[PDB]
Amino acid sequence: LSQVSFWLNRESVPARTVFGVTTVLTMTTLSISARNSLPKVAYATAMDWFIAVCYAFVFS
Amino acid sequence: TIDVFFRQSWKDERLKFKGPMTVLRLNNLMASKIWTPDTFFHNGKKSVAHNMTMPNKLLRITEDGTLLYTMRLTVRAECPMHLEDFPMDAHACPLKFGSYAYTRAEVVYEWTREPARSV
Amino acid sequence: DNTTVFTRILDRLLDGYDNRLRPGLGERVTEVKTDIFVTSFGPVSDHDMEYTIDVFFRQSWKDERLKFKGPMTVLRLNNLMASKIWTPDTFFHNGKKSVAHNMTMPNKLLRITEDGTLLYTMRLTVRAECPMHLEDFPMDAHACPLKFGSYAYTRAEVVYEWTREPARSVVVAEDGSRLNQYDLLGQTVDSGIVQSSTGEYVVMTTHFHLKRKIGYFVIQTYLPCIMTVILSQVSFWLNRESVPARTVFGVTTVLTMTTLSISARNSLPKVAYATAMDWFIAVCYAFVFS
Amino acid sequence: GDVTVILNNLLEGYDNKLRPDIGVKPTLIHTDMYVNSIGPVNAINMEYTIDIFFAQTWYDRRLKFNSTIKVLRLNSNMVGKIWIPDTFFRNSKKADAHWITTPNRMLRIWNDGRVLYTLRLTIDAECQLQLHNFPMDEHSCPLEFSSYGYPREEIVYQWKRSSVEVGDTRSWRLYQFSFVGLRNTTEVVKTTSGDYVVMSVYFDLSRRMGYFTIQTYIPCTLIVVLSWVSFWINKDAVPARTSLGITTVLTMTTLSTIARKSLPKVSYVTAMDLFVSVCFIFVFSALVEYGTLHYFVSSQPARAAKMDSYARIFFPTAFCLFNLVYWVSYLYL
Amino acid sequence: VNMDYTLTMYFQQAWRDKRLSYNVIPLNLTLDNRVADQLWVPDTYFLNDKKSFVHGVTVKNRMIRLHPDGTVLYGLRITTTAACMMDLRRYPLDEQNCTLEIESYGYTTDDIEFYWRGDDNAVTGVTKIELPQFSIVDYKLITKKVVFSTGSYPRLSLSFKLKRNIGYFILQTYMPSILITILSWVSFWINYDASAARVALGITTVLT
Amino acid sequence: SNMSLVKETVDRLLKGYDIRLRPDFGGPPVAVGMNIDIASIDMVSEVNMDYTLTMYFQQAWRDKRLSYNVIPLNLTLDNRVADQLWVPDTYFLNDKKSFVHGVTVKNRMIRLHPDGTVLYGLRITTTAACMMDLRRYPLDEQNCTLEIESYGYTTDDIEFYWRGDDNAVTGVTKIELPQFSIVDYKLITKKVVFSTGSYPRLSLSFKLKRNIGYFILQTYMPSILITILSWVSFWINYDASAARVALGITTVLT
Amino acid sequence: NIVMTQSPKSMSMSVGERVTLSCKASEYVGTYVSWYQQKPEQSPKLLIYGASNRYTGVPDRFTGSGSATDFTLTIGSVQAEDLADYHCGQSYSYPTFGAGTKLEL
Ligand SMILES: *[C@@H]1O[C@H](CO)[C@@H](O[C@@H]2O[C@H](CO)[C@@H](O[C@@H]3O[C@H](CO[C@H]4O[C@H](CO[C@H]5O[C@H](CO)[C@@H](O)[C@H](O)[C@@H]5O[C@H]5O[C@H](CO)[C@@H](O)[C@H](O)[C@@H]5O)[C@@H](O)[C@H](O[C@H]5O[C@H](CO)[C@@H](O)[C@H](O)[C@@H]5O)[C@@H]4O)[C@@H](O)[C@H](O[C@H]4O[C@H](CO)[C@@H](O)[C@H](O)[C@@H]4O[C@H]4O[C@H](CO)[C@@H](O)[C@H](O)[C@@H]4O[C@H]4O[C@H](CO)[C@@H](O)[C@H](O)[C@@H]4O)[C@@H]3O)[C@H](O)[C@H]2NC(C)=O)[C@H](O)[C@H]1NC(C)=O
Ligand SMILES: *[C@@H]1O[C@H](CO)[C@@H](O[C@@H]2O[C@H](CO)[C@@H](O[C@@H]3O[C@H](CO)[C@@H](O)[C@H](O)[C@@H]3O)[C@H](O)[C@H]2NC(C)=O)[C@H](O)[C@H]1NC(C)=O
Ligand SMILES: *[C@@H]1O[C@H](CO)[C@@H](O[C@@H]2O[C@H](CO)[C@@H](O[C@@H]3O[C@H](CO)[C@@H](O)[C@H](O)[C@@H]3O)[C@H](O)[C@H]2NC(C)=O)[C@H](O)[C@H]1NC(C)=O
Ligand SMILES: *[C@@H]1O[C@H](CO)[C@@H](O[C@@H]2O[C@H](CO)[C@@H](O[C@@H]3O[C@H](CO)[C@@H](O)[C@H](O)[C@@H]3O)[C@H](O)[C@H]2NC(C)=O)[C@H](O)[C@H]1NC(C)=O
Ligand SMILES: *[C@@H]1O[C@H](CO)[C@@H](O[C@@H]2O[C@H](CO)[C@@H](O)[C@H](O)[C@H]2NC(C)=O)[C@H](O)[C@H]1NC(C)=O
Ligand SMILES: *[C@@H]1O[C@H](CO)[C@@H](O)[C@H](O)[C@H]1NC(C)=O
Ligand SMILES: *[C@@H]1O[C@H](CO)[C@@H](O)[C@H](O)[C@H]1NC(C)=O
Repeated sequence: LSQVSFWLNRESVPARTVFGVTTVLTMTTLSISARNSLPKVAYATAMDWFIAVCYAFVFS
Repeated sequence: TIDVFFRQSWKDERLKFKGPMTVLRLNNLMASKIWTPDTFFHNGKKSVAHNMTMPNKLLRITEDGTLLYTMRLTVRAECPMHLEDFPMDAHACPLKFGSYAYTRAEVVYEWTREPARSV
Repeated sequence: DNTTVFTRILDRLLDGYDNRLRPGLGERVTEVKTDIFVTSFGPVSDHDMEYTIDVFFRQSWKDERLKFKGPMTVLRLNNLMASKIWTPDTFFHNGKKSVAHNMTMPNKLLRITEDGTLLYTMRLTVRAECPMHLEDFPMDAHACPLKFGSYAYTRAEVVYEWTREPARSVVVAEDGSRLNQYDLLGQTVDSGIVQSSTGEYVVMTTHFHLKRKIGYFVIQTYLPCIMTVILSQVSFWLNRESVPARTVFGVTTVLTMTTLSISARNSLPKVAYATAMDWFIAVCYAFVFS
Repeated sequence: GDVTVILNNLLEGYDNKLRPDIGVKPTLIHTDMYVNSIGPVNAINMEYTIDIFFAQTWYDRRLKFNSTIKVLRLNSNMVGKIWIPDTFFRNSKKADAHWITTPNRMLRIWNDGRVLYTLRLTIDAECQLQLHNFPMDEHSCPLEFSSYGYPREEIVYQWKRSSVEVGDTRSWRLYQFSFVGLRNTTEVVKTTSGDYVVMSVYFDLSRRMGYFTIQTYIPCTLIVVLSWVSFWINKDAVPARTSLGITTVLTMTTLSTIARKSLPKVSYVTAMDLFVSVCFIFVFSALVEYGTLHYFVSSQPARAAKMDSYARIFFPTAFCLFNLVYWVSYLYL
Repeated sequence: VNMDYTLTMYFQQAWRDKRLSYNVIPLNLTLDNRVADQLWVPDTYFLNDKKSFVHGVTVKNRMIRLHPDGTVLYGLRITTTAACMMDLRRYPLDEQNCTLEIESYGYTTDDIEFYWRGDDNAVTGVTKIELPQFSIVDYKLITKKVVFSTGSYPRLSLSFKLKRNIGYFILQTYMPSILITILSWVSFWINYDASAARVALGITTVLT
Repeated sequence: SNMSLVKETVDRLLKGYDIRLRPDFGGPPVAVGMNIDIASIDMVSEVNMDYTLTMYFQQAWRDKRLSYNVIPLNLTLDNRVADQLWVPDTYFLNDKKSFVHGVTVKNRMIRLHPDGTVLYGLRITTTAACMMDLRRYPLDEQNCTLEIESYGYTTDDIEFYWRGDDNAVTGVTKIELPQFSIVDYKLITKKVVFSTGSYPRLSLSFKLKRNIGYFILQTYMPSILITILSWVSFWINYDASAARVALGITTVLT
Repeated sequence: NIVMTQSPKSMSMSVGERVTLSCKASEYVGTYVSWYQQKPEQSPKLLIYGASNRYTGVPDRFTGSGSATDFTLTIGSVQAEDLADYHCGQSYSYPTFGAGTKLEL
């Protein structure tokens, strides 16, 4: 849904802005809800790396 | 959590008899008037022994002294986990049980069948 | 030696006493007079369909095997003496997990009058059941019952009765109300006779009439629903050449209504009918969609 | 055989209500421990679980026999027939021994009366964590025990040289913390009944910062740079920048709610909610900056044109300076 | 979430003890519930229970009742939190089936014999259970002899079949999703020149 | 020796002792003096309307049967002898769950004196229920107590009083609460009247005052800042219909 | 005070037919209304205690029907000696009796 924001034309700014912001918010809440299931451990799991990479993709 | 039928069997020479029956399938209250080993679980946190409707124990005194003493337990043990492959990880949850107050020179434990067929 | 003469009295009193046979085993029917003093009506849980209560269960019978003549009329004995005489085994037909407080010593009371009349009082928390019909939620009224009878003693052996007038038996303390959401209206006692697979027993029923308070549900559901509907109908006063604003109005009001319809339903147990608050939420959702 | 005779002779004329030397001198008790695992230190209740093997050894001149056997090794079947000191833990919210399968106890009565009594305990001890410097905080929170009814004149405790011995320190449930050391301590306290000998074992726990980082410090700064992104979007697109600002504020307050919900209700200002409040202030500043920019565009455009490029440099610099100051001040403290 | 179900029952057993036989008085004796600590009572246990208790208010809720021919009745008021392993591949349109296995612990099949008393009127009060979500469709009584490494022990099974009601889910999760999709369809009647309105519609719809 | 003397004294005291009879079973009431050493008030819940406190509850009465003169020292017996002596039937009226801690033994003290004075202490953890008035949340002051009453014995059989009347309750100023602050505490001695008689009663009443810092920082500040962000919509020109509506709507949602 | 309206005030029935008397309270009286038979120059004798429970020595033709407020008493096939006054009286509160029904032939 975030990478979809590239096929919209360059004149429609609010649409692409909404895409970007809502995808970043969804990634934040997904990271939180994924860390909630596990014990409060002090290292990084595999799911954490996947969510970090997806966050990097939406932010990029 | 794990629900087990913990069976033990030692040989008591002070419990030899000679009667019509061979094996005395006694009540669970006879187990408190004889010696029964104090096997404790090295990592169990809060284990309960069920009391529905009567104490879930068993005692069969064979004629040659060979006892048999089973309990029905619900052991809540600790399983240390390394969640570095979450959620594609594999664990080995242990269950260590040994004797309390009785060293090796006194009470030694052993599986009753081939160790692959005991648990 | 006053403790000595009273010890001699109590020893002569339990000489040949069998605490396994009720008074008048084959020659009469026992008459246990009951009384209740609710010190606190606990919070009525809607999800578990239960309600907590804290009572002073008083019972009194007449045991001719405990007649004594001495310097005192009544014997206000300890709570452990009541374990050496016969005491009726009353149980609450609709209790879930009730406890009989034993802090610090066991909370009990035994008074042996000189003519054999016993008084046996317990202090106990009963977590009883109260099935509710929630079709008028949150404007409903309930009657939470408290049934209690005998175990193992049929109608031919032990019969229960209220000691004072049935209206003046179940008393409630003045400050004894922990009801945050409900509002206790009054008690209503009754006696009946049930038939089980073992025999025919006597059951003492007591209803507590409750009436829910709408104060919380107003401010938490009806206020946001009405505010959302108004916010949505504001969209008509905007100009027709403003599409993003009106679209935002509509979609945000719909999202709010959805979140509210999901959250408000979470409180009640998973019943299979539609309450009143659900009808209100459905109509508000229809208005926003319209 | 003859051990039954010995055990019967030890309990003939024995009163288990009177401590050894009831009217002579205090009873010296040597206490040892073995900390298996220190459970999760939950800050909400200010408590922490510990599992120990409490061993007490004292001298009893009444359990003194003379036979070929040197030591008597017994289970918990003879604990309720001899004297056992009433040691209780003064800071335990709820604690209990273990009973599966048979009561976990050990009793060893040597030849000269020396008794050793060992039991297994699982204590939910209490220690009020000073939740400042969170989450870069260190605690040292104790486990205190003493006799209940016997004052200093009757029962005196005494640590051994190698009394307390931790386990492997690897299979413990210390997730957010890290064991760094311990220390034993003995003092005398005053109570309404008398003077008591109170022993303590202090465990030093250091909160390792590996989880709260990825939980609040990463999402907050990423939300802040999300807000900064608006400084590059053209000033004509109003709805885009307003949506950016206000939705960033909404996500910021939600994340602040979560971060503060982590630890219990405390009336002071920690180091984490300080961070989230500074981030909230930064997003507020970005939004009001765009507001003033749009208002000044109608009056004088060059003012806002210069304001944009000024903010582009002033915002990240101020954020980096604040981060440096905050991290230095709260790490080296 | 725990795959269990809590049920409160009046569990009664009736055997024939020849030693408790009296032929002097003609009445069916009913003793206090404390005499059960001096008789023999079968070592019955529920195999799939997790936490259970005999209610202890105002006394320990049990009934002992002799008969002039030796027959003994022994009732308890139990509240078992039995285990109900569910197959949720069709939730909430599923019919569950969880049992209550009643087995004797100590005594082999050559030492005790379990049998329902009546064999169809043994379990009563099932058609009067009114659940807020489920609905008892059928119940069955089974009698087996399970085999463990120590012998062959008797076992009784009381098995229900609970059908889940779908009204609450139609109210809570099906209707909001359906109306959210209906709302998403509005995005086509808006003119294709509007670039923020249709995106707002689609994004709000995905988020809901 | 001294141990044999102590043993014979205790065997004399416990022989010919009836637990069912309080001291002076016909004469005057027994006087039971209460001391309390509060260790901590653990949690104060506004949702369950109760709080949990752990105390060293101690009582002191005078049992004329446990009097000795051969030895001058104060005997401290094992806590298992409290099943052979008489101890008053004191109960807390507003408790919900309570328990004497049982590690490593049952945490109770039972100490006799040479003049008969018996001292019986416990370590209780009571979850007292105290209903709150939240009409001024969180700028409110709760006043909720712990009531101690005798169950079996009426006021002509027992008399309760605090020992010292101001030092009977200790450890209050040392209690630290994460949210509240103990303003003061009162000790009340009175009588209640039930359908069976008039019973003694004591009350230890705390007046907790709730702190405001956490609430301001958590839910007052965001409200004001969202209100100001809503005001920001006034500087935006009336021509932009997608910006002011977005601002107002998102502030409402926040 | 719970008032009990007993109906009918005066009724006459021949021998051999089922007769029904009614007694309606004001407030709630749950199965706590007794029925007494007062023959002339005689004291009332309890017929139906509780709500529907024959006293020891009462024929099987008297039977009651209970509720929360309204109660009935049916005498199937009255005899010649069943002619008396019939008073209902509640006891859920302080007892208040009804006006009674004269039975004639
Ligand atoms: C308010 O009411 C409350 C509810 O009633 C009440 O709580 C009760 O408190 C009492 C007093 O403490 C408890 O009674 C004691 O419990 C001790 C251990 O308690 C643990 O276990 C019980 C369950 O008890 C079973 O398990 C133990 C250990 O195996 C057995 O010893 C018991 O006999 C019993 O075993 C039967 O049941 C088993 C199934 O569970 C079967 O498997 C077994 O075969 C038996 O059939 C639990 O309920 C406890 O939990 C509670 O307490 C913990 C404490 O931390 C709480 O945290 C928790 O929340 C619960 O509240 C706990 O887990 C028993 O050891 C003890 O028995 C000894 O002491 C008494 C009194 O002195 C003696 O009379 C008795 O004879 C025992 O002495 C013998 O054994 C000791 C062993 O140390 C010997 O040293 C001693 O010399 C003596 O040996 C002699 O006899 C032996 C045979 O007995 C023989 O082998 C020897 O050779 C020798 O001849 C006592 O039972 C009671 O359990 C509590 N119940 C509950 C429900 O909580 C509360 O106190 C009240 N409050 C007030 C203020 O009044
Ligand atoms: C688990 O279930 C067993 C079996 O029902 C319970 O054993 C019973 O425990 C009670 C309480 O101690 C015993 O009563 C005692 O009897 C002695 C006389 O021997 C009396 O002196 C005591 O005052 C007390 O009344 C009872 O005898 C015993 N059952 C048998 C067959 O001996 C056990 O308590 C249960 N455990 C739990 C934790 O509920
Ligand atoms: C719920 O599940 C249980 C078990 O999963 C079902 O019980 C099963 O019922 C069938 C039909 O009665 C049993 O088959 C039987 O085999 C014996 C063999 O002799 C035969 O005599 C019977 O006539 C019958 O054919 C089956 O054994 C039994 N399961 C087990 C493990 O014994 C039950 O039907 C399900 N439904 C309900 C409503 O309980
Ligand atoms: C918290 O609330 C409780 C109860 O609402 C307050 O207890 C009340 O305290 C007053 C002041 O002592 C008592 O009045 C007194 O009555 C005696 C009667 O002899 C009189 O001599 C005194 O001069 C005074 O008038 C009142 O009875 C008492 N009420 C109850 C139910 O115990 C308490 O003061 C409040 N505040 C605190 C900080 O606890
Ligand atoms: C535990 O306690 C013992 C005794 O109190 C401590 O042992 C002492 O150690 C110091 C050096 O640290 C020596 O100078 C003393 O001679 C020791 N005392 C005895 C009686 O041997 C021990 O250090 C403590 N453990 C700690 C503090 O970790
Ligand atoms: C005892 O019970 C049996 C069957 O339940 C019954 O037939 C018998 O009449 C009872 N005894 C008496 C004296 O009623
Ligand atoms: C016993 O306690 C009293 C009370 O303070 C004290 O005066 C006395 O000295 C104590 N006895 C001994 C032997 O210390």
